[PDB]
Amino acid sequence: LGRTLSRWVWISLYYVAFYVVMSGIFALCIYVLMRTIDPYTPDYQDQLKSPGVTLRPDVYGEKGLDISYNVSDSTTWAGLAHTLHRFLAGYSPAAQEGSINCTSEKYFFQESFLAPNHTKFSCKFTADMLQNCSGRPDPTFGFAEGKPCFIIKMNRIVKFLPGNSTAPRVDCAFLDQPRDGPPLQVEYFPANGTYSLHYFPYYGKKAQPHYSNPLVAAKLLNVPRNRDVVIVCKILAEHVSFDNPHDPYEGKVEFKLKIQK
Amino acid sequence: EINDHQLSVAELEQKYQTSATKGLSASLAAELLLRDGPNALRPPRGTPEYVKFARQLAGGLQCLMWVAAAICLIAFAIQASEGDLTTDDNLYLALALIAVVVVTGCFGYYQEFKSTNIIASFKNLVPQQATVIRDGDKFQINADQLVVGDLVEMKGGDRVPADIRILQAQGCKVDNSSLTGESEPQTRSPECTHESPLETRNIAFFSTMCLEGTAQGLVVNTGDRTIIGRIASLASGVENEKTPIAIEIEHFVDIIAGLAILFGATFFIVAMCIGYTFLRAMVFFMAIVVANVPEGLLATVTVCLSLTAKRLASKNCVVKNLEAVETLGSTSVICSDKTGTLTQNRMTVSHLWFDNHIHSADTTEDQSGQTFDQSSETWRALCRVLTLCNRAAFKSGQDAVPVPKRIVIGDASETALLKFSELTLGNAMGYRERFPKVCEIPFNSTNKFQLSIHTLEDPRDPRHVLVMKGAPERVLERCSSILIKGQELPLDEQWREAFQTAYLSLGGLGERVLGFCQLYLSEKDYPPGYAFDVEAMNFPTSGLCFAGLVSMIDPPRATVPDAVLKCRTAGIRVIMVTGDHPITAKAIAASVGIISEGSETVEDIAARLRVPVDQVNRKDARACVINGMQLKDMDPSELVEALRTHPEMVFARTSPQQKLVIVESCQRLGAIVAVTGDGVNDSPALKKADIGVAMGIAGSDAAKNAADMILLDDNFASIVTGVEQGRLIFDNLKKSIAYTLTSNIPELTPYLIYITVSVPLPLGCITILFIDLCTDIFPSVSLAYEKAESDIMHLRPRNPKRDRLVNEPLAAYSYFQIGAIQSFAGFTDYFTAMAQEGWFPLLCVGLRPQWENHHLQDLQDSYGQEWTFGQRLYQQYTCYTVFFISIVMCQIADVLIRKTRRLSAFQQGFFRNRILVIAIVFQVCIGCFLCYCPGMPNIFNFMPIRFQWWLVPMPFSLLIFVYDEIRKLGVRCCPGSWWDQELYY
Ligand SMILES: Cc1nc2c3c(ccn2c1C)[C@@H](O)[C@H](O)[C@H](c1ccccc1)N3
Ligand SMILES: *[C@@H]1O[C@H](CO)[C@@H](O)[C@H](O)[C@H]1NC(C)=O
Ligand SMILES: *[C@@H]1O[C@H](CO)[C@@H](O)[C@H](O)[C@H]1NC(C)=O
Ligand SMILES: *[C@@H]1O[C@H](CO)[C@@H](O)[C@H](O)[C@H]1NC(C)=O
Ligand SMILES: [Mg+2]
Ligand SMILES: [Rb+]
Ligand SMILES: [Rb+]
Ligand SMILES: [Rb+]
Ligand SMILES: [Rb+]
Repeated sequence: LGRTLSRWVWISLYYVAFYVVMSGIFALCIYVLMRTIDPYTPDYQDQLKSPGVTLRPDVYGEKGLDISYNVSDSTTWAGLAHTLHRFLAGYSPAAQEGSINCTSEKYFFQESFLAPNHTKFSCKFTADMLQNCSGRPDPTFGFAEGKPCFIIKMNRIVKFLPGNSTAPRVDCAFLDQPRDGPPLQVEYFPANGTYSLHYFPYYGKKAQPHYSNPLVAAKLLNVPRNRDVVIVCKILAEHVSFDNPHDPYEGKVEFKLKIQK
Repeated sequence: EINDHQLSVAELEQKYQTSATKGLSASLAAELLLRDGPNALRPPRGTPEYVKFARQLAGGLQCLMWVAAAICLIAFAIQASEGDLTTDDNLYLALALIAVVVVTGCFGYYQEFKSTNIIASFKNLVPQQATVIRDGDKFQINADQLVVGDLVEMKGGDRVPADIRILQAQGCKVDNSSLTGESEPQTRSPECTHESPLETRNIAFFSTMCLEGTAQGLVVNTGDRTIIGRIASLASGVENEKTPIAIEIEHFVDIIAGLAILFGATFFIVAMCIGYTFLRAMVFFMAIVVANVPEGLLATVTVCLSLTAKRLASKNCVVKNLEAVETLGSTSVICSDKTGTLTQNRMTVSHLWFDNHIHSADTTEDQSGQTFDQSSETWRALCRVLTLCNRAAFKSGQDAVPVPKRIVIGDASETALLKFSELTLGNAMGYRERFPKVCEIPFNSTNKFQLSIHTLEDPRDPRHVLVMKGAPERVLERCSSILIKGQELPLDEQWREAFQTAYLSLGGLGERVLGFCQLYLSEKDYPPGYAFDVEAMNFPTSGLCFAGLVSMIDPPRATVPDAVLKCRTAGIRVIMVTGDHPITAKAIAASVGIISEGSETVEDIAARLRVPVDQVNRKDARACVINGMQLKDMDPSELVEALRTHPEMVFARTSPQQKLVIVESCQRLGAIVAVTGDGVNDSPALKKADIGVAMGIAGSDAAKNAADMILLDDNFASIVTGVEQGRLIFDNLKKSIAYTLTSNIPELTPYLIYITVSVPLPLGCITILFIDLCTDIFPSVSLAYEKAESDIMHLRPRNPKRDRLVNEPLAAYSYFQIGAIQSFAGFTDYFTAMAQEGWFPLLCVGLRPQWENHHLQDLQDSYGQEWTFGQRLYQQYTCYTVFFISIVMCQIADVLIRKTRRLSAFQQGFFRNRILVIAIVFQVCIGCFLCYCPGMPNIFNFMPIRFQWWLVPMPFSLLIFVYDEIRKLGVRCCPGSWWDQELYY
């Protein structure tokens, strides 16, 4: 407004002073905040009540996962298979090297940090456990024979226990297909679909830098050809719930599949 | 109009095909009725109610709320090309904008309907009639049936039916107090006095009242062609100006709009630099310009203006527009009509002369003033001569209406005497019916006296009272003794001369002096049963005994003399605009206070100094009386110089249009003018004024329809309420708007940062809507229930060009200081709530792409935990619900700090404003219900929130209290230039 050039400087200095005063208050507030935060354990973790279930290959055209392909055209499933492979490039024998061979089936509870630089020990998972649904001996993960291999992973919540009685198991089945068409026949690798109970509790990336989630794979044998089907993969465990209507990805993953020959 | 009173009866009765003796024909009079229409003023021909609500939808704030809604809908197209999600937020925001404008308009329409109906609950729907001579027969018809050229008979107490030319008349006197301001009853004769029909005597006017006499005339004009009609229709041509509050709201919507354009342009340029596409950067520009718009400020302003109209209604003052509630506090000049508005327009007895003393009476209606000596022997005789010699009588069943307001059947002179006897004595008619009337001679020019011979109460006195009244010099030529101090002394040259010095003193004040004389008749010369005669006088028409003098005038109204004083002590300049002759104007200007005591005109200095008025320098005079004849000879420059040079002004013999010129000149010079009025002579100049006040009982329908304020009780004291309340709201709206304005930046900066740092969205639209249209209405409306921060009624009138409702200091403070603190509180609570649930501040930077991606159901946090879209959507809703409470808890401080602008809260009192504290409680209660009611997580975007984050912003709230208290003590303790120029709102 040019009321007075000389007075402009004094009120400009007042405004910069006000802002830096409140900025210092704000900076002190964020630093006292961060000093109140434990780095291995979430302070509240309110919304992480029950876990999410995620699927590979992940292809959403619209309105959810829609994986449609033609077995006689390599271009329709090469991307699917490559996403699987580049996903499992960190589930590689010599890339999971930072963890330890885990033979304790019931649990892996660790109260003290016993790894370099005050880190903890982590459990191991290589691609071998997915015996058929691996690059060995099929680099197509079952997609070239109309028996696709879909790999199911559970989301990690710090010090979350899914139930000690048995291990969480993925039952993948047809959704609203009670017709003369037969149930979805699935061969799961690891067998019986069990996520081993020694990959719980997760203690945080700072505590377990090399931790990698367990995986299960479903070889979908019975899937009919040239038919759009829908499949729901539900994880059955005590602390896992699949009835959430505001999170369709809670303890379950649903996908549309069309194998065209 | 000029060539209708100048004609001869021969030419008139050919013009209108009528006769001065036989009247119109039943046939032609029913033809002219269908040609010229009814003899009624034409009501406004247009009143569509849909175009009545449409006008309520239009305003400056409404225009901004309209253009911003259009911007929102255009955004819902730019964001529909590129298909986006949760986009229905724009639809809610725009619909809420339009909804606010609609419902506030509905409120305004309803509260104007209420006012109009109340103003019509006092109006007279009784048909006014006339006596018509048609085909030679006198019958009574409705005035709307009269046609041009009809023979009309007028009687005392009859409203004149049309615009009439007097063909014959016997002592006819009419009250042209609507057309002119002539308080003094005006005589109508069948002969041409002037040619301007306003000052000639052969013409009677449409809505004038025949005070006394009898007349017969020819209707020369009916309808909107009467003087009434053309003045009221000229009042249609003049166009009302914008109310001052409207201009200030428009300047406010200039400020917020310019700020919005600057903000949006800055961040549009910045967004293009960051790397956003032109289309999406422009959507964000639109978002900024909408964020500056206040959703609910129109609602709170309307509610405040309604709450200060309810008060004024309870003080018997009704406003038509809600905008009038402020307009009297910005007023600098008040223009007032002398008759009716300032006076009572009722001849009452003012003074008396008996026992060689000029007694003065109570001229008021409340009878507040002091009456006179009512114990002398002379007074009882005077109160008998004035009581008995009065052929007038009150109408029936008025024994509950106050004596002044009662309707009397009698002359202008006799009505005041009857009301005087009623107030001073009581039961005047019953007292008069204790002394029969043997003989009377009321109205003859040869005798010039009302004679009445009565018989005394007691039969102990067969003596006969002879009471007669008339012009004092017609009385004294017939009296021989004077009643003084319990004696009948003779009329020396001294007593005659003192009577003359009283007649010429009580008649120099502009009063109707009347003299009363009496005599007691013998029981022997005139035994009970004497047969009196008039042709051959057999009673004494001479040798009477003088009783006293009684003088009547048009008195000032009760509360006026103090009302103009309390107005003037507020810096308001009171000017008078009357059509009455100058002497009456000066008298009722000195009495009421427009002309200060000890102030003299240039014509008075020329009598003090006995100098020609030319040599008397004008600047040495602080008062002036300017006639219409010399206001028509005066150019604009002369008016401006004469107006400022003489501070106290009285305008005399003005016309409808000359008043309009005065108001126009004062407004052009930079004043907010207010016109107080009654009668059709003020309907022109009541429209152009910024506020037009009309007397609700004594005012004509034209001045009550072309007004903005109606005083139902005719209490001129309501004006001195309308200022102070009107002032308060200004100062109490400057506060309210300020508070609401602060909410823009603590709402904008989230979004401004949600794009600038790409943090997850802190605050959503469904929540800023709840902030603006639910939580911040009760506080701001409460801010108007506050009390004065000074002697508001002694402060000089606010300067239009310097002192404004919203100025740059106010908006700059409310945004950049206070709302910045609020934004910091929100950011602290945002980073805190996120870090407690797994998202550290550094990770929040740049996370919005993956936060809002519908395809990532395994996003990993700072602790390494993996979240789906729904889980972190609920957590985003938590950021919403904590920024919400951050703002509301940081504004519980705002309402308190803005309850005062100079004084501290301790001095005024924290809890002194009750509605403020009720609103604070309601704010927190609505917050708790919204967060912890089952289902609000998905009905709206509010969820149960931990009780640690309620208290993170409280330090900030106390910082607000501390900061405003220090910056308010800075102005009060040190009224220095620095703080007041830079840090005072
Ligand atoms: C002050 C503010 N405005 C918004 C806002 C959104 C979210 C948070 N917002 C905040 C905190 C979105 O729903 C939209 O971009 C919306 C919008 C879009 C275009 C034009 C006008 C408004 N504006
Ligand atoms: C499993 O444990 C064996 C020892 O039994 C050790 O070689 C290694 O940790 C794991 N096996 C392989 C092949 O790496
Ligand atoms: C899995 O692989 C083994 C050997 O590689 C084979 O015998 C078996 O049939 C395979 N299962 C399916 C379902 O193809
Ligand atoms: C699958 O691919 C082959 C060759 O690419 C094509 O001939 C065939 O029609 C495809 N199947 C369908 C159902 O279109
Ligand atoms: Mg009047
Ligand atoms: Rb970017
Ligand atoms: Rb806003
Ligand atoms: Rb008196
Ligand atoms: Rb007006």
